[PDB]
Amino acid sequence: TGRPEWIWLALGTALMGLGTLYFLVKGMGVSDPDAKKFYAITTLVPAIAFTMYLSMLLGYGLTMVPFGGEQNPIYWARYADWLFTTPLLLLDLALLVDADQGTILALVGADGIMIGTGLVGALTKVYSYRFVWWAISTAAMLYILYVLFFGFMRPEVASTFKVLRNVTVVLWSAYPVVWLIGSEGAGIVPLNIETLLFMVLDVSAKVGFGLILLRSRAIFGE
Amino acid sequence: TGRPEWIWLALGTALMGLGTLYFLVKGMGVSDPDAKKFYAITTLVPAIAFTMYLSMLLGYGLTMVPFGGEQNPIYWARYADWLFTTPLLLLDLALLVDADQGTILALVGADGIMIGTGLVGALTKVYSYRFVWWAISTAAMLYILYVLFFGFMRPEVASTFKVLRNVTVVLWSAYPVVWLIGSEGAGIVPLNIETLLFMVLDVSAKVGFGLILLRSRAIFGE
Amino acid sequence: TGRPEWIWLALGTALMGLGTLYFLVKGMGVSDPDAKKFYAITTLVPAIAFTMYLSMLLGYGLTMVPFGGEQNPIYWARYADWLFTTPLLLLDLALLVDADQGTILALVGADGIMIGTGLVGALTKVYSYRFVWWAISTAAMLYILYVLFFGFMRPEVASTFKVLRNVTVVLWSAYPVVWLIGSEGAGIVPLNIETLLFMVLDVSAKVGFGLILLRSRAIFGE
Ligand SMILES: *C/C=C(C)/C=C/C=C(C)/C=C/C1=C(C)CCCC1(C)C
Ligand SMILES: *C/C=C(C)/C=C/C=C(C)/C=C/C1=C(C)CCCC1(C)C
Ligand SMILES: *C/C=C(C)/C=C/C=C(C)/C=C/C1=C(C)CCCC1(C)C
Repeated sequence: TGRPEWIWLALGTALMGLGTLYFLVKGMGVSDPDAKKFYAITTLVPAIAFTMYLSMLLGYGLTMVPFGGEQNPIYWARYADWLFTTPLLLLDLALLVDADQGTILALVGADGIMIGTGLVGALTKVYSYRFVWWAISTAAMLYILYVLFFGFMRPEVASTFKVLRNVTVVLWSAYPVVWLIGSEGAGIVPLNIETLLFMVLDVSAKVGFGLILLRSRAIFGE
Repeated sequence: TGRPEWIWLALGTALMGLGTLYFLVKGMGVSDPDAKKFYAITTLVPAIAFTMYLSMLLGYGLTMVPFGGEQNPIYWARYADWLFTTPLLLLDLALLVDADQGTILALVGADGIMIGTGLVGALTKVYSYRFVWWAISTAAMLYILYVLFFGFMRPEVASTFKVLRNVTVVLWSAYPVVWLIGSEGAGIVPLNIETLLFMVLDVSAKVGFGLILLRSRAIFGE
Repeated sequence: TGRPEWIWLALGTALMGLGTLYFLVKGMGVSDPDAKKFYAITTLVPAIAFTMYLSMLLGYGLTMVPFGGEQNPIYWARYADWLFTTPLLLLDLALLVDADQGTILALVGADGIMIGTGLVGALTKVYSYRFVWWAISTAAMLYILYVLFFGFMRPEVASTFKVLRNVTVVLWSAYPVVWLIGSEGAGIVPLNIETLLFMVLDVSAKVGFGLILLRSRAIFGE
């Protein structure tokens, strides 16, 4: 298409699509209730991402926001993706270690604030206030990362959790950086590079993460 | 009002309203926890539909979307209705057969994708892409219908489930057809007829379904 | 700022922010699963309110709606706040008395209708219909208040529930009054006074409520 980031949106679409199909196939014939939870969560995540990547590719998930005296292209569909996929990823982690309901609520609530404030930040027309929202969102992320380390271990699941939590902490922490330097923030990195960066992170955090989880038998019970 | 479909919106409003009141009355004095689940779900469904039918009647739930070089009237409030009511109907089915959490998640997740992509399709300005979204939404529906047959039987509930699943499969499958031929899609059937069609389906799938469920003592325990 | 209600938005922001921090601090070192539920719910409520108060302060959460032949300032962010915070407050009450799932569903569903129809009412351009939505929303509120009295007692929790339910019934019942007389409704009270009123109610219903709950050991188990 006419926007140079189209190739990364097309690639993200294809990779989320393939990942979804792969997880769909791998989860066929799974009878264990706990495994069924993990396959459902883990397959949904790339399915959702697939749809939102497609919406970006086709132009539906893009809006123009005026700030700094110009029209800035903002892919709002990312936030629609993240709104559902990030709590689902936390839920995968949380179920893995049999987190109590209270901790799950805290995680999901904090995550909604993170994404919600991120979206407000992304759509805010007063440039300086965009970063206020960024800071609030980042505080919520830090709370999530804090809980992931200090807020939950059954030896069925201990080592897989530890790996998935580390992947999670590393990949998630990059998102606020990318937003801060990209088109939503300071605008030091052009939109095509920012889209490439989010695409690598997204596929890694969704399909990558899923592969690690759905390859470990921490999800199965004999 | 000035739009010929108003009569079907008025009738849908009245029928959802009456259905809600009826279920509200029938659920008074119900003490059994499991029955309370089914009455709550089943009463909420038409209550929600009532509100969205009203919004359509009054014009709030209607927007104009440009595609094919014209302004097309699109009732977006349908998707707001379906977003909550369709997962609730799946939940009624799922609770009936004591589905595990993983299957519930899969159903609700697939359903959100179905409705979500349907809405994107309904609001997409590039005509040809409207049908891409339709296809994705239909794939999600097919997955739901697949799970309803192959993805879950306690003899308390077996025969009522089978009836409700068949009603569900027949009525739900018509929605993508109606959308495809109506004002959101190919535009072969005028909006008034499409509204009539959705109204018959909606009342059948919500009030009709509810009557069957809430008349069978598959929901009660002595 | 240029809008006279800014002081009440600034004060609400500060008070929700401080309340969140206070509950965050009080919940540190809490190990009991049930207490963890109540701290998570109760801390999230003001955190969410904080974000939406901020959005109003900064102007993001304000839109202009034409009705009565003029442009009316409508703070839509209130509904975004209430959408999440009101069900969470009901959930606190419901968990306290070990409500069954069916009653929880009914409460949360009714609450969504209340807020949803409130928002439709707030954004409706035909003046007279604004009050139709108000009435539907108020009916949903009345149903909630009905369930809070007749729809659920374990002596661990009985007396704290009774206090929190009374605070809830008194404060919540004022919201429809304020909306009816304020800028969203009949317009007899200017927006600055209405904002002041909602701010007093909000802080009382969120931070006030939370203090009562999180000070009673009805949430702890030895
Ligand atoms: C698959 C997608 C994932 C795991 C996305 C994660 C996204 C984040 C952790 C985003 C975080 C943000 C902030 C902490 C600051 C504001 C900007 C956001 C929303 C990008
Ligand atoms: C009470 C309302 C019900 C049960 C509505 C069900 C709606 C559907 C099954 C809609 C399905 C659609 C597709 C599968 C294709 C795209 C268009 C939709 C959203 C109408
Ligand atoms: C912390 C915020 C709380 C507890 C807010 C509660 C809000 C209500 C009970 C609002 C009720 C409304 C009606 C019943 C009528 C229509 C207008 C509303 C949404 C203000």
